[PDB]
Amino acid sequence: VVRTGTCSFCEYRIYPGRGQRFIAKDGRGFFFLTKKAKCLSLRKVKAQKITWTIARRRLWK
Amino acid sequence: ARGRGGQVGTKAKVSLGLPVGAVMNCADNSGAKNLYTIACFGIKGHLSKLPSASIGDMILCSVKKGSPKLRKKVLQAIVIRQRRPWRRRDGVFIYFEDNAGVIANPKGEMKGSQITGPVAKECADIWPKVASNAGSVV
Amino acid sequence: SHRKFEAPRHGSLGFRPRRRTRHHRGRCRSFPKDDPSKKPHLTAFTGFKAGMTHILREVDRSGSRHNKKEVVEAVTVIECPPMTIVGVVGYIDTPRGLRALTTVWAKTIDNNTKKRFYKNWANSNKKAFTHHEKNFDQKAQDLLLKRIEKYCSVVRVIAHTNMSKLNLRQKKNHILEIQVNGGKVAEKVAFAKSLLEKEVKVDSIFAENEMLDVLGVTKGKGFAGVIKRFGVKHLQKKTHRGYRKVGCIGAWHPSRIRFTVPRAGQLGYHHRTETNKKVYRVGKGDDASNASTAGDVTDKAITPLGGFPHYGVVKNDFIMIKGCCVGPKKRVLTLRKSIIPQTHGAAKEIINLKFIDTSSKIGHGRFQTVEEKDKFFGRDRTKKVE
Amino acid sequence: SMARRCQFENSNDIGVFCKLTSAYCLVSVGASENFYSVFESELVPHIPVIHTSIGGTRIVGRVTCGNKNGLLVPNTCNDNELRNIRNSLPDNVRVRRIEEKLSALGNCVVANDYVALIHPDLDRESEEIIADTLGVEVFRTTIANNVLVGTYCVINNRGGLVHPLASVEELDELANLLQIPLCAGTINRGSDVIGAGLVVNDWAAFCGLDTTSTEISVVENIFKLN
RNA sequence: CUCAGAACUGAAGCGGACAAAGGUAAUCCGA
RNA sequence: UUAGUGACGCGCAUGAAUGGAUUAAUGAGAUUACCACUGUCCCUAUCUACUAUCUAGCGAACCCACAGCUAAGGGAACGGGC
RNA sequence: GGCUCUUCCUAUCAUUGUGAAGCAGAAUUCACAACGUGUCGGAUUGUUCACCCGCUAAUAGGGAACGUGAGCUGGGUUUAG
RNA sequence: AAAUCAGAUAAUUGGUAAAUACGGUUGUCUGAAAAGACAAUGCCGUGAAGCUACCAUCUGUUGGAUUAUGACUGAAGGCCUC
Ligand SMILES: [Mg+2]
Ligand SMILES: [Mg+2]
Ligand SMILES: [Mg+2]
Ligand SMILES: [Mg+2]
Ligand SMILES: [Mg+2]
Ligand SMILES: [Mg+2]
Ligand SMILES: [Mg+2]
Ligand SMILES: [Mg+2]
Ligand SMILES: [Mg+2]
Ligand SMILES: [Mg+2]
Ligand SMILES: [Mg+2]
Ligand SMILES: [Mg+2]
Ligand SMILES: [Mg+2]
Ligand SMILES: [Mg+2]
Ligand SMILES: [Mg+2]
Ligand SMILES: [Mg+2]
Ligand SMILES: [Mg+2]
Ligand SMILES: [Mg+2]
Ligand SMILES: [Mg+2]
Ligand SMILES: [Mg+2]
Ligand SMILES: [Mg+2]
Ligand SMILES: [Mg+2]
Ligand SMILES: [Mg+2]
Ligand SMILES: [Mg+2]
Ligand SMILES: [Mg+2]
Ligand SMILES: [Mg+2]
Ligand SMILES: [Mg+2]
Ligand SMILES: [Mg+2]
Ligand SMILES: [Mg+2]
Ligand SMILES: [Mg+2]
Ligand SMILES: [Mg+2]
Ligand SMILES: [Mg+2]
Ligand SMILES: [Mg+2]
Repeated sequence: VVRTGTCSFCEYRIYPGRGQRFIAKDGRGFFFLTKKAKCLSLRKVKAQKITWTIARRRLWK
Repeated sequence: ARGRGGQVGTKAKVSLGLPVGAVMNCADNSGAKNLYTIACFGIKGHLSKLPSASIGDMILCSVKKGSPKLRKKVLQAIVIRQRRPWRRRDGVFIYFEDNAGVIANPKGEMKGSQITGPVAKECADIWPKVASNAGSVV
Repeated sequence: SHRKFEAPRHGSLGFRPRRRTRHHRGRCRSFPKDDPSKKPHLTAFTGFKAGMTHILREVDRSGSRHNKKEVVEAVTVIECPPMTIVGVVGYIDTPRGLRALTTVWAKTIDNNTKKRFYKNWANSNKKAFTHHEKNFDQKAQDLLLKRIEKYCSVVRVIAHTNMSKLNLRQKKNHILEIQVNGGKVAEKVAFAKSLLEKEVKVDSIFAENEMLDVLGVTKGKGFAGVIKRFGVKHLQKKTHRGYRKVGCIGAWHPSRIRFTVPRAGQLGYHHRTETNKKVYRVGKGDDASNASTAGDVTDKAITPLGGFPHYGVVKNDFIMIKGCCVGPKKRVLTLRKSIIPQTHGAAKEIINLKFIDTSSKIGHGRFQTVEEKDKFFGRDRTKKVE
Repeated sequence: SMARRCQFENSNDIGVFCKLTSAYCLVSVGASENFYSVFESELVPHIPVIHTSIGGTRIVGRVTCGNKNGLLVPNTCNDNELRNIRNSLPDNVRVRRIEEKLSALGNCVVANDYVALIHPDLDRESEEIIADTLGVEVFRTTIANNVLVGTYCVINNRGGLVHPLASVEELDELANLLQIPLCAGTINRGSDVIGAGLVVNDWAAFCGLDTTSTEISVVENIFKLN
């Protein structure tokens, strides 16, 4: 298999070698595909409220 | 009586994020809040290259804020978390949101019991006592 | 004054003077040590820099941090279309060094190679090799080859980079000497002959997990300030003329400046022989499977989605090397075998490839294939076609 | 039977580098022959000795926990390490990957084949997973008023060794709780890190080289190996 | 022409350009 | 911490309108910490405009025994000339 | 004086190969061929020096108009307040 | 395997944005909307390509002759001795 990661902002499908990881005081890790992703999720913007997100597409289907 | 003697192997490559003077959180209950970074072990530099430590390193530091018994002396500490992104064998880069360390004796023993927050993988392999005291290890 | 604090010098002198290169394709000024051991083999080969991607492999190498784990590594893809062989060249050993005894040309020398001799092919009557054609006598050729057998130390094949197979501007081929290493002069010659007017494939030369050498020209950075060139430490930012200078060009005596002190000048466009690059893969421009793995089990071509940036699609065969190599995309390169066959660990390491990334490099790509992007957006191009 | 001393490279911390239960043993990948020897020599036929790594680290000792019915690996765990483990494991025992913010499972969980003690703050789901999988009764506690039980107390089905500063009261509560005798002490020449210095299961005990004759006596005596 | 309330709404942004003090504790001079 | 502050004072050579001791406000006035801050630094990168560049046109000045590759030697004891 | 940079010396600090010992091992000391490569980060001081805190294989000593102001800097020194 | 050095590269991660790329927004102006322009880059966020960094990655051989020193054979000089 080719093991696929999921983006903790938009839940986009990530492959090996791309992206980054954050670790908060909690010990909660996050895995971002895009710098743009990281910036948003650390700005504490809600994924639901941003249109290109899968979150948003969930809310409104 | 000094040095890092209780290290269990080779420490992996981490981008050095904590040069000298760097002040980091102290995650142990030793009662010191922070660590002021004085030197880092095993370094011969180039002209005017600041000595740097990263996750897993053993530094030489002092305590700026904490129990009056601790500050004003020179102690050794072991870096746990760093905010400078480094990279792991999977190609992903990681970072924590703080710079954290734990005061330790040169033998690799911690002075303390609980370690606040997670400890980085790269610290465990090297320092089994630290690893023992970890709540979580990433 | 004994200088105050001692630090190493600011460049390798063996890399100076720093001026541009005459050698545009690679020039190997040594070919690997020749051994009588093996039948005659072809020493090097030519290719072109296509792009980079990354790989996920699994490491069997024992004692390593990484034993039995997945690693991701950077990789360069070099397109390696078939080379044609044109001629044979004998060399004599003389007290003043080696010398060219003779060159045996085939009957078939295709227009593009002839281009080498011309600056513009189409405004020329294309007169090159005519006399070699009309007067061509196989007997004589055989005589020349016999000659080489008689008098010669070294034998090399005159080789042909066929540019028409690529999509680039330059169609004018490349004309190389590739020396032939094999036990007996005679057999070298026989071999060389077998080659004439034929096409040689990279597989003929390079294997997998084999160690490589890459010869070529660094990317040109033009006229360079001293900081960029030798990496001097920059002067105090308070400095009156500017700080990007070196502070002291030299002491009073001697009365001039030594060749050793760094100065402004050209950086870039030099020739480098880079050693010990590992071959992670060699693949045929026919496999549409060539980019995939035992672990993948799906169709993949090495060409990234939207194609290699500033290069193109790779239809031909290729070698995929560990790491990076000299020069900008599209620079031709000469891949030569190691001077002495490499016996060290990294060279013995058997390579198990798991993922090869086909993801677009033009942006940050999350799609490995068109089919993927399409499934995601619910556009079937097979549907639009229908 | 007897308690045997070993060294992992130069450390006494064997507790960090292996996990011992009545059904299996786990040891880190890069070990010296002498290590493996001291293990195989005693446990070889009886139990699988499984060389593995977790999240590509040699600390398997502190990062996972389990008894003879189950193994609980942290989310640190790479798929392949998991598979390797399932393939090296008797079908009886089951393996599970947990997501617990507190990732050192060996630090946060002590278990024997009946009772398990967990970090006071652990996830309910983690709890019932320990319960269901290991097949055990679970209690959230603190040895010596420290939150890491796995690190500060060591147990087989007979008795247990606990951090040397545990009050008599505490010792009582716990003994009653686990239904086994407990004893406060030290290992590895005075260390209070008992978990890091010791592994034990019902018939076997491994411990660090520097553990004094006295201390080993203590061990042999409470863990009822003879 | 000033002042105050309430509710709703946004990537928690809003003196959005322009404009516009960095603090603290001491020592020496000269008011 | 040859720095700052507080003390002691066998003050080279402190001392009373040749003023001594104090002192709020105050200062583009001397000094020391600390907090915030940061490209001062680790360690250097990149971007814009005008230059330097090349071109059409226009067009000076300093300076100039004679000139201009060095090694040593001797020499008005560091030559470019011998 | 420092900064910057280059090169030379060897009366070698470290690294290479050795001889010697009141050389068991470890460490150390004396000597030989020998610079080929290296010889660092801060307190106070304008400092050369000095003294301390450190890392280090080692933290050697020197020369080049007391190397280096149409390279900086201008703290010191030495006009006029 | 690391450090210092050397030579390169830019898949990834970072940095850079006057591609004035796309969006947001303050003040003004075009009757309005829409669309813009002016405030030597209005400001803010992301921003491809390029350039770029231990802040990213890759790569850095093999013989011969000898020194000090230790030896073989050995004479001057029956024995001795590199
Ligand atoms: Mg400070
Ligand atoms: Mg400096
Ligand atoms: Mg040198
Ligand atoms: Mg040659
Ligand atoms: Mg470079
Ligand atoms: Mg000028
Ligand atoms: Mg209101
Ligand atoms: Mg609101
Ligand atoms: Mg604001
Ligand atoms: Mg201020
Ligand atoms: Mg005044
Ligand atoms: Mg100071
Ligand atoms: Mg003082
Ligand atoms: Mg003032
Ligand atoms: Mg022109
Ligand atoms: Mg002109
Ligand atoms: Mg003279
Ligand atoms: Mg002269
Ligand atoms: Mg000498
Ligand atoms: Mg003497
Ligand atoms: Mg300084
Ligand atoms: Mg001078
Ligand atoms: Mg004056
Ligand atoms: Mg970017
Ligand atoms: Mg407007
Ligand atoms: Mg409008
Ligand atoms: Mg206008
Ligand atoms: Mg104006
Ligand atoms: Mg403005
Ligand atoms: Mg902008
Ligand atoms: Mg940006
Ligand atoms: Mg390397
Ligand atoms: Mg090397």
